[PDB]
Amino acid sequence: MVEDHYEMGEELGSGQFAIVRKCRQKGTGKEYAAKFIKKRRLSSSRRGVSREEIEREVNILREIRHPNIITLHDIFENKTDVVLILELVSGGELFDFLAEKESLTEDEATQFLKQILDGVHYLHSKRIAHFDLKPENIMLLDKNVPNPRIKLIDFGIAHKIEAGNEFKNIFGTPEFVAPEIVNYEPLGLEADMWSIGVITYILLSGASPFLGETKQETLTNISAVNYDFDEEYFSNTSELAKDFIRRLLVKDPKRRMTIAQSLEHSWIKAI
Amino acid sequence: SMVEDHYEMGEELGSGQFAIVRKCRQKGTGKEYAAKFIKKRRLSSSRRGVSREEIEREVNILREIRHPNIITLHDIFENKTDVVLILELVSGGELFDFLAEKESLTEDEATQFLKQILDGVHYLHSKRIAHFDLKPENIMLLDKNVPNPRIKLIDFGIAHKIEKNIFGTPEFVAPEIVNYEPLGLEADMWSIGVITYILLSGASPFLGETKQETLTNISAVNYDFDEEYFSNTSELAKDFIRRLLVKDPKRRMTIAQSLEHSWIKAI
Ligand SMILES: NS(=O)(=O)c1cccc(-c2nnn[nH]2)c1
Repeated sequence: MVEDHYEMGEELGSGQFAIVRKCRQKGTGKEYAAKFIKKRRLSSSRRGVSREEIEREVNILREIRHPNIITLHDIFENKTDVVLILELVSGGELFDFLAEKESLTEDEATQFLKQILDGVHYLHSKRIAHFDLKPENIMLLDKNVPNPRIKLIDFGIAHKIEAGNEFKNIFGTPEFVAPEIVNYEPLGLEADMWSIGVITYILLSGASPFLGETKQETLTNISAVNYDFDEEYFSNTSELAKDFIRRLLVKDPKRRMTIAQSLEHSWIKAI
Repeated sequence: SMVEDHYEMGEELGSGQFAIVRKCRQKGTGKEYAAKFIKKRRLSSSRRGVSREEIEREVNILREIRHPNIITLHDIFENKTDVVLILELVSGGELFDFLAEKESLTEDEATQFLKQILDGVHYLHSKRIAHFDLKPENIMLLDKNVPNPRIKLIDFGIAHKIEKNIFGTPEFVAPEIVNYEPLGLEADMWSIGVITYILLSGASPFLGETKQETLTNISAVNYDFDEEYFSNTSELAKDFIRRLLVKDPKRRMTIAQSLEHSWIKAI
C-alpha cells in the first residue's frame, strides 16, 4: 500500500487516465510525484490503460538513469491503479520560463537545445523512441537556479525499437503473410529527430512551422513538409541554425539526421 | 497458489519462444490440459526470456476468448521464474495432416472445414483481435477420432487488439506518424485466401525460390491458378480466393463477407 509508505499531497496535474499528486516518502522525507494510472478492467473497455501498456511504460522508465530524463523511484499497485513514484520536477515548462524574458539570443537558446539533444542521445542509445517530444514534455527541474536543467517527461507512448529482423522471424516464413506485412515500415527513432527539428524552429523563432487553422490543416502541412524560413521570423537566425533544422525536417525518415549527426553538426559543436 | 498443488505434471508436448509445454491433469477433476511454462525475462537480462509486456498482451487476449473453434485458457499461475498457462489440450494434430490422410476429399468437405476456420475468425474479429499468424500449422483438430472433427485455432503469440490517435497538439508529429497505416484484421483475411488456395490444390500461391522472390510475389499479388493443379476446382471456389488475395486491404472481403459468399453459404 502506497499510503503506508508515502504521504500524499496536492494534485499537480492530469493526463491520459492518470492523475499526478505530490508526495513525500515516509522515513526519508524525500519528495516525489506519484502518478496514479487507472487500470483498464475488461479488455473490451476503452477506459483506463491496459496492463500491457502500463508495463511497456514502466519497463522503459526502469532503465532510465540520465540527468535530463525523469526517473522512476518506486512502484505500487492497488485495486484500481498502478502508482508510479517519479522524480519530482518543479520548474515548469521550458517555454514558460523563456516567457519571463524580454528576448532570447540564439546562443542562450542553444544552451537548452544541447540538453534536449543529450537526453535524446541517451534514449536513442537504448533504442527508446519517445514519440511525443513537444514543448509541454520539456520541463525544468528548478527554474530559479543560474543554469536550469532540462527534464524530459511523459513516456506514455514511448517504445523500444527492435532490430528489423526481430519482426520478420516471428512468422516462421513469409508464405502466409499479407502485402501490408511484407511492406511494413515501422516507426522509429527518426520520428523524434523530426520533432526536435520542430522544437528548434519554434525555440528560435516563436513560430510554429506547420500549424494550420484546424488540426487537419496542420497535418496536411506536416505531410507536405510545407514550411519556410520567412525573414519576419528568421532575420536574426544564423544560416547554420537553419541548416540544422532543414536536415531534420525531411519527409523521408531515412534521410533525416540521426541524433549522433545532430550532435556532430557544426551549429551544435560550436556550443 | 502454485501450479503443482493443483495439477499433476506429465510428459513434454512441445516448445515455443522460451517456453516448454507439458501435459497435465487437474487434481479434483482428473481432466487433462496442456501447461505452457513461459520463462520470464529478468530485469538484468537483454534477450533471455519473454518480456512481461508480451506475456500480458497474449494473456489478455486468451482471457477474453471463448469459442468452440479457438483454444481455451483454463488457468494461469506464476512462480519465481515462469508464467504458466493451463490451456485446453488439443490432441488431434494439424488439419492439413488429417485431410492428407483421406482417401478422397471433395470440395464440399473442404468447405465445411474452412467454414469452421471462418467461424473462429469471425469471433476473433468481433473482439477486434487480429491473429496475424494464421497458417496450417496453427489450425489444429481437437480430436481426430470423431466423425466430424472440430477445428481449433492456436498460437496467439503475435495476436493483437486492433484500435487521429493524437489527443494533444499535432504540431510536432512526424509525417510517418501522420500517415501511419496500422496493420489490421484484413491481414487475417489474406491469410485465409492463401490457406484456401493450398487446401484445394496443394500448391502455394506466392512461394518463390528464395525469400526475396516470395516477398516480391506477395507484394505484387503475382499468382495464378495452374490448369493442372486447379483442374478439379470450381470457379466459385476460385472466386472466393480471388476476393481475398487483393493488395489493398480495404478491398478484401471481410470475415462477414466471406461467410456470405456463395461458396460458403450455398452449402
Ligand atoms: N503533472 S503533469 O500534468 O505535467 C503530468 C501529467 C501526466 C503525466 C506526467 C508525467 N508522466 N511521466 N512523467 N511525468 C505529468
